[PDB]
Amino acid sequence: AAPVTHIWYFKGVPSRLGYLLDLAPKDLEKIIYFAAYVITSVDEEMRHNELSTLEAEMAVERKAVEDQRDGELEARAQKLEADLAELEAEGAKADARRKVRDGGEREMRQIRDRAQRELDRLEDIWSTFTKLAPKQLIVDENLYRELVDRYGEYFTGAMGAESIQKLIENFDIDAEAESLRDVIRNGKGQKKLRAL
Amino acid sequence: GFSEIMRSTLEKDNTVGTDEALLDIYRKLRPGEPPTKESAQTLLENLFF
Amino acid sequence: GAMLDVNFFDELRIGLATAEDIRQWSYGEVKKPETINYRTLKPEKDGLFC
Amino acid sequence: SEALRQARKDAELTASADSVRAYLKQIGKVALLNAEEEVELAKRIEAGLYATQLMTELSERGEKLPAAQRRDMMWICRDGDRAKNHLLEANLRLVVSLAKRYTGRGMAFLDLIQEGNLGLIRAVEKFDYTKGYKFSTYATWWI
Amino acid sequence: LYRRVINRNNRLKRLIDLGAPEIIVNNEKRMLQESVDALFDNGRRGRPV
Amino acid sequence: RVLRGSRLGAVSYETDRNHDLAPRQIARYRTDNGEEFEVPFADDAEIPGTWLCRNGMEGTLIEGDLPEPKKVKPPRTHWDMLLERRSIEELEELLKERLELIRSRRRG
Repeated sequence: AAPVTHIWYFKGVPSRLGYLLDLAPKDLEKIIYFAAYVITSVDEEMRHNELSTLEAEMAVERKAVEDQRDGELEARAQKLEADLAELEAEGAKADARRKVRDGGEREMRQIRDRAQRELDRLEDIWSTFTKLAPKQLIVDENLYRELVDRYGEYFTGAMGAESIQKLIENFDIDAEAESLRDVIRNGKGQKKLRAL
Repeated sequence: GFSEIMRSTLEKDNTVGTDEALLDIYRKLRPGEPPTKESAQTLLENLFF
Repeated sequence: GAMLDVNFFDELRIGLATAEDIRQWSYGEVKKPETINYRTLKPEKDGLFC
Repeated sequence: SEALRQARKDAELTASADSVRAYLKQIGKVALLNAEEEVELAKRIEAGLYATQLMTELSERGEKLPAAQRRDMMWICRDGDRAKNHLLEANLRLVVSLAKRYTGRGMAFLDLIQEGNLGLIRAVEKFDYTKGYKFSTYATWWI
Repeated sequence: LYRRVINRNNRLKRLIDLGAPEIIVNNEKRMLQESVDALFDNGRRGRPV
Repeated sequence: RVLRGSRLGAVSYETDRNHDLAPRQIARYRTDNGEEFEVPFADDAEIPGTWLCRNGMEGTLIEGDLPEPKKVKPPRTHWDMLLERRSIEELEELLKERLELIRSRRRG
């Protein structure tokens, strides 16, 4: 019902599937055993001529997060101003008042590094969407699910033996053949030995 | 008290801490398990004594 | 090719078999995990002995 | 400290040959529920099934399609399936805890787990909440 | 080995016709792949059947 | 001492004659994906309409004679399990409550 790789051309030394696709065997084992997705195809031209609008929407979402966290910091500043005004108006301990002020400061620092983590997540998914190349592994699958629903129409990514079948399907042999000919022509050291 | 072998391994001990030694023993003996400071010290008494 | 094999040979060429040749050698799709009848000891329909 | 953190991170990112370890790591993500959430999800399931049955009797020349009514009944019909999948992904751990003792004879442990999963799909098909009971006591029988 | 391949293939066909979340279908396809691997060469990938 | 085995199959001994046999026809069956297969049936024998092909899928006969197409029913649905345990008034109650909830969540 679903395709299946041969065990003979995958789990030998050298792995012939890994040599034909130039992929490491400990990543091929993660692909064909449903442990990590792979990029079966990519569309460089649509990302190429729409990347300005896409990074504009990225900047829109990132600035919305910036405005939301500025409102969060202003809300914590208003709450700490109310804490100071209700702390220094009655008879209270200045050590406990400093602890209240430091609690408000830890609240707004939690706000700011949570916002920093959200911005780092958005810039990380943007960095990966820029560096989206075929034969790339996307481990832990949540970044992949966050990267499918945004821009599903610009790339495809599968997992397993059907992905390996599609990778072999959209594969020219003469291109990598002449490329390896050029590399063994103009190489030296370990690189030429692996290309041989 | 009388061998350069044990003195050189003493200067090459490289891991300070008895509880750190229990954690290192647990992390070396058992693979793929998050270490804990409670069950590691009970493991060694369950293994050899 | 030769499927009768009357004692004249020149070459024994190995090669990697494809899905078309695999479903072209076959005489039918086996589709049940049954081997034999437990009572009458006859092969089941669409089983591994059909 | 972070030494135990990097130790647990290095030990947790280890690859072995057991597929069942990967399966348990897979199912250990979604947390368990409570009875009110089970009631809400079953409400969503039955509402989505009634909405797609309304779409079934609507797919003939039963009525013209208003835009907002069409799109939000599509939203309810799609929400019911997500609730169904949520309930299944919740009680996968109960399936494993039931299948863990029928080993030792004949079948493989993953095969036992998979047939328990199929029984759990049947149990969430024929589960009812208006008897006011917990889901696990009903699903243990079918598993 | 042939019975295990036939059983897991039939169960995968039933699961696809039924419609299931991704965890079940991925586990079933992994079990199918390992069954075919054990049929062609037992004991190659990890512990033998 | 010695242990013997026997496959459950009788073994005859005759002469493989090639000349005088019972004569036989040939019919062509057609599958869904354009596959054709030829099955030698005996002469004094009924030609069945459908026939399970070598391909594994069921293949009809190449000459149109219109046998019984389906003569079956769908087994069971989750909608059938829902409908056999509750009433359509209860279903409409849950539907109207869910419609008011999506209304108050969307624009209300």
